[PDB]
Amino acid sequence: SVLTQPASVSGSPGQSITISCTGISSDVGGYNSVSWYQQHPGKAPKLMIYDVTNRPSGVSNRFSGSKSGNTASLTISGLQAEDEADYYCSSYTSSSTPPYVFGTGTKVSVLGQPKAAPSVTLFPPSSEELQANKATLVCLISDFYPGAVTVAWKADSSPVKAGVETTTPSKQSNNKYAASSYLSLTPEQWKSHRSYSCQVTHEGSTVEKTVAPTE
Amino acid sequence: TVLTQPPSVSGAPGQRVTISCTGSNSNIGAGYDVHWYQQLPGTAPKLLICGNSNRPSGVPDRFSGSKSGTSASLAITGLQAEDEADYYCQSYDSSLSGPNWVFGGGTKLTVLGQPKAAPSVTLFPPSSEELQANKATLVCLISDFYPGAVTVAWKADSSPVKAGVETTTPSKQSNNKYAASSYLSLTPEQWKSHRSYSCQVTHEGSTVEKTVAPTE
Amino acid sequence: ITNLCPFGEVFNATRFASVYAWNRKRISNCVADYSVLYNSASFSTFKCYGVSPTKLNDLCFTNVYADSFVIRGDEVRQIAPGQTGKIADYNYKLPDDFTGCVIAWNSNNLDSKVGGNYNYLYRLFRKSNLKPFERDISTEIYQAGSTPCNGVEGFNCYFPLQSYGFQPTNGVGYQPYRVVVLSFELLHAPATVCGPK
Amino acid sequence: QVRLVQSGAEVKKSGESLKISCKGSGYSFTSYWIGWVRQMPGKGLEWMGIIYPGDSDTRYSPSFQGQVTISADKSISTVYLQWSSLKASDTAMYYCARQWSHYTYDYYYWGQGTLVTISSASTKGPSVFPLAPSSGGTAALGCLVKDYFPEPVTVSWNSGALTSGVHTFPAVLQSSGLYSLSSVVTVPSSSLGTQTYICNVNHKPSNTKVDKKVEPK
Amino acid sequence: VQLVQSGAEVKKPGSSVKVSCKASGGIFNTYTISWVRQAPGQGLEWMGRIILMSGMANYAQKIQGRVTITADKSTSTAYMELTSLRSDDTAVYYCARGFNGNYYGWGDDDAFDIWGQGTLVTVYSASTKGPSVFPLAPSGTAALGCLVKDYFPEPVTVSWNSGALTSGVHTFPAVLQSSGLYSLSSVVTVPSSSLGTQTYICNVNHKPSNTKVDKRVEPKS
Ligand SMILES: *[C@@H]1O[C@H](CO)[C@@H](O)[C@H](O)[C@H]1NC(C)=O
Repeated sequence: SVLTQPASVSGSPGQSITISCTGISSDVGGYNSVSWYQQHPGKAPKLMIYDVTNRPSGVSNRFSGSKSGNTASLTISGLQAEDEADYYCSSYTSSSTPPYVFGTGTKVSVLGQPKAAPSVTLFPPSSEELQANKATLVCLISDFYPGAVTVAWKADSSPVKAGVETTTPSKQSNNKYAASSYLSLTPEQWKSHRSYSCQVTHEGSTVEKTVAPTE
Repeated sequence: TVLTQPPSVSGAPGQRVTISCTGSNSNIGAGYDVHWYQQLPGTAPKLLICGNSNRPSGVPDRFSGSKSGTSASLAITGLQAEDEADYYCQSYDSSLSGPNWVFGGGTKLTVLGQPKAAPSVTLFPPSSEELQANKATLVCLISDFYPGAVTVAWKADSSPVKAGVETTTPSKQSNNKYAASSYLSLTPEQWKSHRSYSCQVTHEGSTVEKTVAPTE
Repeated sequence: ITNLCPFGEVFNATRFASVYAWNRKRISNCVADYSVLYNSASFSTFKCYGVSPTKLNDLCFTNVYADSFVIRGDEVRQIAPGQTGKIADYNYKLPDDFTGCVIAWNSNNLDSKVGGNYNYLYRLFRKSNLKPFERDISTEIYQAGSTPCNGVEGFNCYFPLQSYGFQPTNGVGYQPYRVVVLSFELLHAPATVCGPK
Repeated sequence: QVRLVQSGAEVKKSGESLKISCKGSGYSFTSYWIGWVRQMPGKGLEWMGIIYPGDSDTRYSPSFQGQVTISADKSISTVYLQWSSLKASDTAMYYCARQWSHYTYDYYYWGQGTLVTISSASTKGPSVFPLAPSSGGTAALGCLVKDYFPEPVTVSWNSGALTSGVHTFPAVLQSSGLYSLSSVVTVPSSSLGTQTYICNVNHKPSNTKVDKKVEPK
Repeated sequence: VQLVQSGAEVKKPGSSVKVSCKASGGIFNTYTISWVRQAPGQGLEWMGRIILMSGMANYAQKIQGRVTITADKSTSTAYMELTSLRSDDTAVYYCARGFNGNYYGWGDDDAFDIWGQGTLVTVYSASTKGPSVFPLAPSGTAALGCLVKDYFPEPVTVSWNSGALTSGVHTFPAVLQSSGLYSLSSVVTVPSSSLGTQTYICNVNHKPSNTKVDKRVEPKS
């Protein structure tokens, strides 16, 4: 129906990581298959695991597949630099609509340097902007390694979805990563709520900055 | 079981002839491949056409086969001396309780080396002497024809008779035309119980029928 | 691998499927003795494509797929690439690039009974031809006419399946044949099914 | 050997027609389903739908059903992807792909991909807004460079006298098709009421220059 | 790829003959052997097929119980044993292998691509039978003749009036009846005015049976 993977995983050269994959249905009445794909930037996905466990020729060992009920799992053993890519879960069911589904995707980072936690700066809309009948909350994120973050916004306490523009991480000169996330609101929305919140997730660690309309 | 070919086909050098192969819904009609074979005088058969229309290597371009419904057909364009032979069609048959591979009767193909000559037919009824010996033969004598391929059909009144018929393969006379003969065996009691008997001779699409009667 | 391929399970099944609902048996991680097949005096038909019966025991494959069913004798020719007919169109279609062997044997003494055996079915009507290895088991009333059927049998509204009615006195083309299609798969991956090394 | 070759990269505008192609060699083109996959920038893979080119039979994903057309041409071994009116949200990389075998259903064969970039907006100069600092120690102030097209912008501070502590973030490409960008500078807190901080935004394509002073709250 | 058959056979009726056929090249494309027979001046008749790998044999309805076909997978040789021989078993016996350019193996659509040279089998009875001779009476010129009926073996010689009559004599080549016996006709064209004034005798000699007939052919009344 929909296959869920973790947004990102990471390890250093030599370590073993495991990407999970959840929400796989099946039909014994027709054919089925669970596959894993690996995609390097700007390139077509390469099949890494077919038929749940089976591995093509030319695809290294180290990679192995498995399944538990509704959860598939990929394990890259003895991580190498060339392993840094996006990995996709995939299911086929001949009698499903759709037949083919790709998973949500996982970025694998192979740490070339020590892990570095992000610094988050949150800016409210300027009163100068509120005069122009617009409002933008600016959330700037810098000095993180490796370059993988999720940014979720919160109004009062419950999440916002619409009016959220977020950049993809980009390497700084120091080799850590920078990203930004903008939340658009009406000055009406801004002034009415108690506070808005920018929440950054990096390496299973969460940083939450909050700004309030009344100052 | 048999496939139905014409017994004889003729053509002049350079012409195009066809040979038809007729079957039923147990063979061609079922969709079974038809194969064609070429047998020169004193030699073994040669695969000429396999699978309806496909040619083996070393078979001239001018041979071609086609299949349609319950019928197959072989076509020879610009025929020459080398083409004078017997041609057999062949397929599979699934009528009986076991596998069955089935040939046509064969078609004699004459390359015309000489102008056509129509046959002379003489029909003799049974003699009294033979009737007294409690037998009866009708004698049909066919001569001076070319090409050397003829077919003979006997009739009792209107009705065809296929039983008790013996016919020769034609053979060259000294004059280069051909002679053949056909005999119909009857009981004296069969002879007596029809108004007449006919020998009907077919040669290159033309027919001579001579008739004899007991009561004359 | 000492594992011997379970051909017995397929060829000697006792129960065989109707053509429309043809069975598939995956064959992996064993050594295949194709000798057991081609030596048997049962098989009136053994057509191999892109491969040779002699060559079989000296060949390696990723997987093998055994599809089995029952048909009329006259229909054995249709279990082949690039064919047409009620079976190749509506029941069981091989692809143009098929790699494998089609093996058939007469099963009159098993699948026929006096009065006719009406168990084995085939699809007589379909809106369109099957794609290769497609398997249609639905029994939607077929609209032959201009009137919608609404799942009711009647005039121009036919049940899509027909019985063979195999009786033992029929000619061979109307006698039952058991058919096993062996598909030989060859992926850029290690082979799991090989002949005796 | 099986190969899928796709047409070159396309750069279009909202409202235009587009037909991208995928030509297959090395196998019986009419005997196998072909699939289209969409990848929007920085996002995941989506299965669009399949066509059987020997027949032109199609199955669409419910998501793409009625928003794209998949078509075939037996004779030239080509399979197409067709739009009537491109949205900006159609910006993506598109892949044609094929099963491994008649028996292995996993997409082992892939095209190289065709990049489709739909530009929506015309040349517009940005608005610039001050990001005021709060309150020994440092304070962060900056400039919001909002809604411009196309790239790039030039941000400097105090006409370029200030460079250390400066961080101009790469620009977000918004759904409206317009670009936004931020520039922060980190300064001592003992400066806020002394040193004026002005950011100099320059948009060469538009030919717009904005100087925005950033004052303590 | 050669098919080499064993030499010609001369057998007596009710006997047995085992003809041979060896392949030369390989089994790499030779899976079935079929036997096809041809009686002199006749068509071809499929007799049986053997599947070389399995030794399963299938026979024509006509010869069921009189034929067995065996094969020797080691020598690539197939055999055809025909028991309880008859006169009409006289024929050329051809072996041939099944072929089809669509698949490797065997099927119903197999054409015979390679043929043996052939084995002629002659079922010879050293018997004799003398002809019965009957007058073919006439109704310008008139045709009259002799019917020479049911003799064996060849030949008979015919003359008219001890050889005094040569002009317009046609002795037709004999017919081989399915009974194995021969029948022959000799006709002569003579003047109508000479009938009932010229006696017409035809002289049939059949040396094999030590029979001579001088047959008087008179106009019917
Ligand atoms: C089926 O049984 C027969 C006889 O018992 C045997 O020869 C054959 O090997 C069996 N089938 C297979 C292919 O195992």
